[PDB]
Amino acid sequence: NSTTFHQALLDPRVRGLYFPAGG
Repeated sequence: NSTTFHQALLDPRVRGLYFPAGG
């Protein structure tokens, strides 16, 4: 699961602070 990865972008739910919907 790429979600179990991104969990941790700096910590297990840094994820939600960090997918800007405009790449």
